Amino acid sequence: FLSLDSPTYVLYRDRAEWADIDPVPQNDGPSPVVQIIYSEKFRDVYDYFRAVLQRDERSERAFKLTRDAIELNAANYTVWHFRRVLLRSLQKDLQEEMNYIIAIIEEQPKNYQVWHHRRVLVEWLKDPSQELEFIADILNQDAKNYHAWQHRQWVIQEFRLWDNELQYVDQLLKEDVRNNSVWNQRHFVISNTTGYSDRAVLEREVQYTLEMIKLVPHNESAWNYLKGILQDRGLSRYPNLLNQLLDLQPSHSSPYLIAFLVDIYEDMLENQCDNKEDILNKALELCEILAKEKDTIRKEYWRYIGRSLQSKHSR
Amino acid sequence: EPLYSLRPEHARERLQDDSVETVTSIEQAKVEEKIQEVFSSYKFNHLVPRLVLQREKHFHYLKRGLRQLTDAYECLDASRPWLCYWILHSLELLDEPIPQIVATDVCQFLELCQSPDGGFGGGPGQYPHLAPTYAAVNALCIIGTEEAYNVINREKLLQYLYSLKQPDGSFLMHVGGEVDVRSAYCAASVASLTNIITPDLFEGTAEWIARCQNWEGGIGGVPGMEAHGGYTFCGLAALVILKKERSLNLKSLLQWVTSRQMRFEGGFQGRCNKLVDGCYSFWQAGLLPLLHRALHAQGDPALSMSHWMFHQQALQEYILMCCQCPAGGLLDKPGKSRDFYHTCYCLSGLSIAQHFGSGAMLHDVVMGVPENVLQPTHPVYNIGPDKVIQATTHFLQKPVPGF
Ligand SMILES: CCN(CC)C(=O)Oc1ccc(C[C@@H]2CN(Cc3cncn3C)c3ccc(C#N)cc3CN2S(=O)(=O)c2ccc(OC)cc2)cc1
Ligand SMILES: CC(C)=CCC/C(C)=C/CC/C(C)=C/COP(=O)(O)OP(=O)(O)O
Ligand SMILES: [Zn+2]
Repeated sequence: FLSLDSPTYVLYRDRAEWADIDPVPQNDGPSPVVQIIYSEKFRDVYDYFRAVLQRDERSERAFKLTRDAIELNAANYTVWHFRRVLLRSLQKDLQEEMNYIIAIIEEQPKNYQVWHHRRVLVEWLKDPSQELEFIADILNQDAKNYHAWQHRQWVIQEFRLWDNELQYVDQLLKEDVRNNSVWNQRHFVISNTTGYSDRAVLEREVQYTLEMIKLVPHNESAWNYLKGILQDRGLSRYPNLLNQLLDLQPSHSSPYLIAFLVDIYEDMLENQCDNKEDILNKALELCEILAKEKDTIRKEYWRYIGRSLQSKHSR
Repeated sequence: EPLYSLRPEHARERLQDDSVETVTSIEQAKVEEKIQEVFSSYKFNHLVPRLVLQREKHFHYLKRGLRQLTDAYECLDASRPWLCYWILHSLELLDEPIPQIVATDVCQFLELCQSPDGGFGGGPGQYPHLAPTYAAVNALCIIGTEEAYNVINREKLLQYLYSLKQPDGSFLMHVGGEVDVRSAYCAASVASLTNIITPDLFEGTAEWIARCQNWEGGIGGVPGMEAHGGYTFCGLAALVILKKERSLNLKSLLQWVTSRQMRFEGGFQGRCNKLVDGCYSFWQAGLLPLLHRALHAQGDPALSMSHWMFHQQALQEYILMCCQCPAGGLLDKPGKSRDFYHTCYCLSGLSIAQHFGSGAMLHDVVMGVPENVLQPTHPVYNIGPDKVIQATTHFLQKPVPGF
């Protein structure tokens, strides 16, 4: 009703509708620590919020006050809890409250309280029908918002809305093929629908990634995805992989390619592979290429990988 | 010679965008441009580089904030115990003593924050929440007196934790809140320090945490979500407290963190294809000590006896050159504003990068002037190891409530 940034905003202490209630100033002790020097407006809202909280005043005026309190500090979980008590006690229309949280998330998308409130509303209403589209608007502004991805996963899981998600993924991957959140959503969709233990899907996935790697070889996301979907079966289970990577070196080389080679060799050695003490030296040559030249920020990791391999696959 | 980030060949560590520009690459190149300017400024100004931690500036910023904060901290009015912890931890790292009467005033303030039903809230009269509970308990342990220990109501605390425990192993952050790997860490940290762990408190919890590890090697906030340093720290650290570190693929986890150090900047990013920060000096790099103690417990004889498995020198160079405010305080990255959070975690990360420990083996690397060396921090709790030992000892005097 009366907006906090209205030219005509009035402090609660000067509102007639509030005269019956004595504000409750914050009890911080005789000698406070980490005492924040609040603006007059913040202190005024919160003095009145404490009053309605302590009296457990379940009223329309209390409900409107939580709005201002939230706007002043949307991280205040005590106010959100009281607002939910009020939504239920006052029988407030929850679609109107859905309109409210939409506007709030839109303004402050990196806040836990705001997304948790939305989720509570969706579970009260048993209604996911605005969610994917709303979430897609937030992701149109920040395509990597963690809360937005988490809420999307939750909605898709809870209400079984899997059918169009891989298409959404494809769209965003085309927009930014480096978006690690979208690679993660891809894994999430596939492993909860068709799965990866299937040859037709496992392949198409691999060909798509190699195709992405080719377009932009220094995108680590595609490399981590590629590794990710092959590796728990074991990289050595796919013998063509070596060759096809050992063929785009002078064309598409990177520390990612070389490091993938080492992972392949590592699994080969972990299974009793052919030319044992042979494939081991190839790997060490690469490790020290990485630790000394090509990926020195990881020198300590790559020297440790040179070692552990030496230790278990040499003499 | 001798600063890694200024070596000529370091220029080769700049981003290769393969002529394919996206949002991600544009943003990374902007950061790398700013950081290169910082690295270059010595040469351009024709001065010898000297890396100095501005201790006295940091101390005065902290000393003041411990008492009074501007209205910029209105956004943290439901998190005042966090501020007590950040600032007190920062002072502890800088080896600055806590006057007995700031100690007593902190104790009294945190008592006002404690809920009659157990746990601590974000301020007096606020409902309890696991994040301010963690911060309050850590702050009290840093203070470390009998007064500070006595503030905590261990019985109520245990009731509170049970009230948050879910059937699947997880915890809510607060009543009516939702669940998160952060909550398991906050619960395991506070429970272990105060000796209130029962045989069933954490039943299912390691398995729930293990479900959060994903195709990347790291841990997301809940199962299915992208791997992130904040959540990977909370997950691994909680499993170290529960002795269930074995539940994770430690090897994919190791490869994932190490991959999070930026080749050019030297600092850590929070997740893949995002930007360097600041506070990940602690959340990401603090994983390395934990992985060391874990892999060592499995007999890994390839483990270094002198260094953690990240570029300690490059991280120190990042923090010292790119994360200090001249007026005092530390920050996320150049061009961001200082704050007490980044002051806490940038200094925690600096300390980690300086001090290697592994039973008998001790080894320091201190970039810049020798005065830069900080007090050590415990990688699980992020308070001084002496405060931990001390605290765990005093609460072992009491029985686990119920007994
Ligand atoms: C409970 C473990 N503790 C110890 C008290 C702890 O500090 O954990 C965290 C609590 C909250 C967070 C989330 C944010 C992070 N941010 C924003 C940020 C950090 N690095 C880059 N960014 C963009 C900040 C930033 C500054 C300050 C301060 N002082 C605190 C946080 C803590 N929180 S936040 O949600 O409360 C927050 C606060 C201010 C803000 O405006 C810059 C944005 C978020 C992370 C860790
Ligand atoms: C115990 C406790 C409360 C621990 C804190 C855990 C922690 C640091 C969580 C981070 C959550 C998250 C995904 C932030 C993303 O922020 P962003 O998108 O702004 O930043 P980013 O791009 O670096 O991921
Ligand atoms: Zn940060």
